Amino acid sequence: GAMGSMERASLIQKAKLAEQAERYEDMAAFMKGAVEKGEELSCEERNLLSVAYKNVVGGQRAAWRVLSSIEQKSNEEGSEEKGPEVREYREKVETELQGVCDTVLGLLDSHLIKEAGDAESRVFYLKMKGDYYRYLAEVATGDDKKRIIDSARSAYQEAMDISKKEMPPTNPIRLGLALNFSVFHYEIANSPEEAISLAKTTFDEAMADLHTSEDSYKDSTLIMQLLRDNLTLWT
Amino acid sequence: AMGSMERASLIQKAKLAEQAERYEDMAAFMKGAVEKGEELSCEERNLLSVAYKNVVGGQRAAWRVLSSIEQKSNEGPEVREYREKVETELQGVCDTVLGLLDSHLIKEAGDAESRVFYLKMKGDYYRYLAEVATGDDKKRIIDSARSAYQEAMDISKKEMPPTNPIRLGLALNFSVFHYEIANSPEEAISLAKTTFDEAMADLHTLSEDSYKDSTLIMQLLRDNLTLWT
Amino acid sequence: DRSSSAPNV
Amino acid sequence: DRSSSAPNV
Ligand SMILES: *CC(=O)NCC1CCN(S(=O)(=O)c2ccc(I)cc2)CC1
Ligand SMILES: *CC(=O)NCC1CCN(S(=O)(=O)c2ccc(I)cc2)CC1
Ligand SMILES: [Cl-]
Ligand SMILES: [Cl-]
Ligand SMILES: [Mg+2]
Ligand SMILES: [Mg+2]
Ligand SMILES: [Mg+2]
Ligand SMILES: [Mg+2]
Ligand SMILES: [Mg+2]
Ligand SMILES: [Mg+2]
Ligand SMILES: [Mg+2]
Repeated sequence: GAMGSMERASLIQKAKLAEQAERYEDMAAFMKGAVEKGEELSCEERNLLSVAYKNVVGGQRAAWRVLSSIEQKSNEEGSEEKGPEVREYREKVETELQGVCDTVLGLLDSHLIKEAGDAESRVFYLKMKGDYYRYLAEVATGDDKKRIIDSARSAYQEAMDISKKEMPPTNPIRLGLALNFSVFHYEIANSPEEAISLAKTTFDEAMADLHTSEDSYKDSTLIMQLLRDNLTLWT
Repeated sequence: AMGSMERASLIQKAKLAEQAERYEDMAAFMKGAVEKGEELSCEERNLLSVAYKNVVGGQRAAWRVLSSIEQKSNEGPEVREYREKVETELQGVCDTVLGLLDSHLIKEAGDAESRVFYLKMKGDYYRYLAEVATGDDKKRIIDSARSAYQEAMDISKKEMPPTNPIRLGLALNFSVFHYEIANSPEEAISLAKTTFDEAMADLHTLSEDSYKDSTLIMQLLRDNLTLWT
Repeated sequence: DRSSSAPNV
Repeated sequence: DRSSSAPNV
């Protein structure tokens, strides 16, 4: 409810409880409140913020996809009598999804991106901005779609530029960014050539430095496997 | 604005929400459909039941996690406060379901199958309230669950065959009530064993459309009996 | 283990 | 399949 007066440490503790309870909407709200306390986030805290909102929007995206498929199948069949209910319900889910994306983008703009000290956290938040514009782009139509795509591209490119200057090629944040930007190219921007070349370069450059911390090894190698899987799917 | 949608459109949207795994929406649609004032079909009762059981199921699982953490901690105020918040939301949903059963669904008329189904559901949602209740209110809640289940049992024994899936599901849940809520393991085991045996004795008369469901409930009776003995 | 009640059909 | 993006760690 009224989180402005709540102890920041209490909001983080409650976000962790909500995570254990698989209450991701609550978790997200707690982390929004924590962000709004106005301090920078730690690593753990970025992870909580990310997990919470990705679970919420993940659910909405999955539901949207089901409904869109039913809508399209219905319309294609073209029966004089079916279609209005699924359209309206798809629009309801879509509106809710857009609302969550707008919340995340608002927090990034109002609190997180400007206030980040270090390059690593700046890249993480710019990546997140790219991702939530990408989720808006999945459901956008027409001219709004073009603007949204441009916004995603701009955020990702800025992140990429920083990451190449400031972070090693095996850094999990740099890897996750490159993976997601390649997905943007393929799925959103209809640029398969760019997707494939970014994914291949990312994979190869990470492999070349793989011999250098065990603390990041599991995360980095998991992203490299997803790059490989995408490359197999795309070729 | 559920009330501004036609009944057929509310049912259609409940089915869509089911496909999308959006159970809160599904429940809201089914509540609107109930409020149109027509009886529900079997299919439609199943939609209502699935929707609300999924919602409260999530709440119950979350409550159990938080309650466990709370109890381990006791062995700051945050876990109590958050457990209380989840608990209040769970009670809200149970109250919504119980309100609909009372205001719209439970009636003196209609076939025995639907009467027993709704009385069973009343017992279930009082049982979910009992899981979280502490104090004097707990005794009242337990009595309400018992009364609902017993009335359902009495109807089912007079009016329905022993292998009917609604009769079976009711007996299974009433046995769970005895074991987990009412501190009555002897009655739980006796009810489950009698239910199982009487159902198996008449299984050869059960229609094929009920076979899968009835056999699943009989398996759960067997598994509970193994757990309890 | 918790007792099992009737599942969603 | 859809492409895979970065998961929850
Ligand atoms: C130290 C830190 O800043 N926090 C952990 C982050 C959350 C998730 N990101 S990510 O979205 O870039 C990502 C990379 C790799 C994997 I496996 C999952 C997510 C990384 C930093
Ligand atoms: C014809 C009918 O009234 N509808 C289907 C019902 C919904 C669920 N109930 S139940 O809760 O008693 C139940 C029985 C068996 C199983 I497997 C699951 C639930 C049955 C009737
Ligand atoms: Cl709708
Ligand atoms: Cl709380
Ligand atoms: Mg302080
Ligand atoms: Mg037709
Ligand atoms: Mg729209
Ligand atoms: Mg550096
Ligand atoms: Mg009407
Ligand atoms: Mg309470
Ligand atoms: Mg009378």
